Amino acid sequence: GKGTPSFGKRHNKSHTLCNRCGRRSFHVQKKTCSSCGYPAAKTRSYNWGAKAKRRHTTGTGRMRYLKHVSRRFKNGFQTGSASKASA
Amino acid sequence: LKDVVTREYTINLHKRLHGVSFKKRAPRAVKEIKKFAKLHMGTDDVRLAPELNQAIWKRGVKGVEYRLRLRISRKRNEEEDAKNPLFSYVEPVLVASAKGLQTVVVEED
Amino acid sequence: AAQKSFRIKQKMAKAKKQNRPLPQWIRLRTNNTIRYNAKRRNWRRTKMNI
Amino acid sequence: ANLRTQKRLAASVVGVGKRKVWLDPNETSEIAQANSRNAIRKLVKNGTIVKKAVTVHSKSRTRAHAQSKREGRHSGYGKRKGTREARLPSQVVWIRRLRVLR
RNA sequence: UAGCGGUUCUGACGUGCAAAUCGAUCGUCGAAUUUGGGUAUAGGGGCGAAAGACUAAUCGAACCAUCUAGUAGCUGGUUCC
RNA sequence: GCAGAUCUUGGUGGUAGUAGCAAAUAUUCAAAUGAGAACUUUGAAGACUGAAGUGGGGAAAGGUUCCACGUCAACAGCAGU
RNA sequence: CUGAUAACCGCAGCAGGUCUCCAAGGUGAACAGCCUCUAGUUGAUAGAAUAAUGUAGAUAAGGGAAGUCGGCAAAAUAGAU
RNA sequence: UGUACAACGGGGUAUUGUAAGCAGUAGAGUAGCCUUGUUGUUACGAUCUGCUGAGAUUAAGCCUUUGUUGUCUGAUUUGU
Repeated sequence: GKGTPSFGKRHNKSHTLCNRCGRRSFHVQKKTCSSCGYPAAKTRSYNWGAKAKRRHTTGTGRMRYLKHVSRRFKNGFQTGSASKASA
Repeated sequence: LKDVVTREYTINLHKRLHGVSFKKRAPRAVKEIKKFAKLHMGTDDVRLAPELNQAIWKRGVKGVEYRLRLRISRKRNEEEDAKNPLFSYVEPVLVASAKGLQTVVVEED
Repeated sequence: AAQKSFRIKQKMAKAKKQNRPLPQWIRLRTNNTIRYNAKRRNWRRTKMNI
Repeated sequence: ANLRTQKRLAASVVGVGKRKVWLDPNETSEIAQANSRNAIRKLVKNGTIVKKAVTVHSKSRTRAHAQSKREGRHSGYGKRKGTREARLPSQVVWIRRLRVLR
């Protein structure tokens, strides 16, 4: 009565899709996410979960803007255009 | 050579379905008419007719009649002929009583 | 689930469009090692957990 | 062939359910051709597919038994398995006694 | 009766249909009744018509990660002539 | 440097072509397709669930299972068109 | 679209669990049991023999609990006036 | 190729218990008619009586049979 026929009654969701991190870790009755922490102002990371800081940190996504920083540093943050030389 | 002789019979299914489970009497009545015709006609392929499959099963699985008249024909097979060229074809003949009927070669002319 | 929100139906659209084998012409490409679709999801075998 | 679809559509077109349709095995090649409901409505019209009329549940022993019970049979003590208030309550006999007198 | 329990056979099964199910028998059956959803309460803390019972097959003290390769007078191994 | 730590990962044996594939009353004849039909499809029988149904709709859950065409390597603990 | 002994959960197409609406005729006190109409299935590996020992179902002359820890299991009993 | 064997039919044995069908001044009565009765009849009517120790079944591990119809040369292995 505590094994398979109790797994019978099990049709609801404690968690649904987080809006910030998109993981199904967002607790419905609590109204908070367990993986990232939404709707907190922060994003929860703990030094005991060093693999969490491997999964969810910088470099793991697209880096839609940081990718063009070091390149943009190398030129000393140029502004303007370029001239034409030959051919 | 030809051997297309067609005969009538009284198969006595009382003594063939004795002691057999009630949900297996009419299936064995079918599988016993096949063995009966393989005995008489000698061929291996037996074809029953669906009117006989009705007359076996007039009374459920367990109400197979004691005696059935049969018209058995022995006819040859063609058009990608079988493992044996001849086969039997078993039909009923309608009668109010299968009691008291000797076997008879049928005249077909 | 038979009466849904748009977020769920949009994720179903994405899980349906991914539900195909390889395009066959990727099997011929220069420096290939892709042999099949490794991220196949059936609906009997593996639930998506939305 | 494989006439799953056509038996389904023929039930859904005639309106009688699937247990009463009749797709005759002589014209069966034609029935494999008739794939849409607009073809099935022709095959029901001419006679390739019919209705298979109702299994008769004749209430003619019901009527004969009730005709006997109207003349007062089948009402001894073994034909009677519930308490006398359960067959006809005392409250209904009192209601009928007294609304009549009143 | 439906339902909700689960007594007895110490019945079946016991490398099962099933990490507790099946059959028969049985208790209760309009109320301190059953039950959906919502919600509240969270770990030495909840919650308990109390059995140290239940807390997601985990409970006289949940689960996960880290300190942590914890310590071991105690078992077991410990590689060619 | 290896023979064993109920050592780790992997692989392969005997047992063994055995234990098993036995709840839910039940299937049979013909024809069609096909390389091949105890199982497909149609027809004829026989039956069952018997309107707290094995019937019609749905909530939760699932996610394309819905419907047609083509097709049987792998799945459907036998088979399979 | 399914809403479940194959579409959800139980590692599985797992005899488990899981909220609710409509609901015919007869018998009968009755939504009981038994039979049928409307709908829906005919799916659960099969063929042949049918010895042991089993599981489920039964019956027994005469005695009747002497059986056993204990009448455990069956039997009887039963509806209505 | 045989007073063989088989399948049916026949006879005996055996179980049960008098079939279906038809008939009857039998049938508690009930109605319905008429000369209304001194069995007055028609129709209904569980049942009963006559045919009916009838009918059914009878071998699957019963017996017997000159009857009717059939059957009777398929595969393999073996030596000092």
